[PDB]
Amino acid sequence: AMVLTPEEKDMIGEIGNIAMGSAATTLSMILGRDIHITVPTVREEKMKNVKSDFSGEQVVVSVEYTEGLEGLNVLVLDKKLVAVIADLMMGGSGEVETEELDEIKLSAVGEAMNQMMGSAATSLSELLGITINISPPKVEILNFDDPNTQFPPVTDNPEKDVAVVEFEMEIEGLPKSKFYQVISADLVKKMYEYFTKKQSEA
Repeated sequence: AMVLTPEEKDMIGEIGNIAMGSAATTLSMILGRDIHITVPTVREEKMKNVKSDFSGEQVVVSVEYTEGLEGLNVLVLDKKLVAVIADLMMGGSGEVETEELDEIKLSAVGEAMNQMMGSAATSLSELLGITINISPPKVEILNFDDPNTQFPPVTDNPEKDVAVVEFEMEIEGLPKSKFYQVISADLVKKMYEYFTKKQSEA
């Protein structure tokens, strides 16, 4: 049933700290605050159960991997986090109290996402020793409470597995926040082939 080994999950956490950590550093450079990221959780999940893991209206940012890696990479951020980041990108302190979002705020988070995932892919490419290209990040709002909505096709079959990665983000002067990433187990196995090859090259 479960295709991902503890080693593969451990790699996810390790490369996640480096790649997403790189995304945090550029983000930190854009803003004038220190930003740290950690990966407390890595969960294997059947594709059919992913949507039930999230609730409420949220923002999903996806990027398509090309040459080196092929697949969908999805980021799931809640309205509150999106609003905090948007306010920050627009000059504010980030300490707002609302879930209200518009095309302008969504435009500001899209730029932040642009810079972040660009760094993540760059960090990942250097890490795995292979060039990985990404399509421009598509930002959209998905209502998980709407029974008709479907989580983006990270996998093409409800019985194929996926990895749901949890990231904890600490921005200076603001309360801890978190977001999630979901990639196919297919992609993870592929990253592991590249990863193990150079762990052997001691």
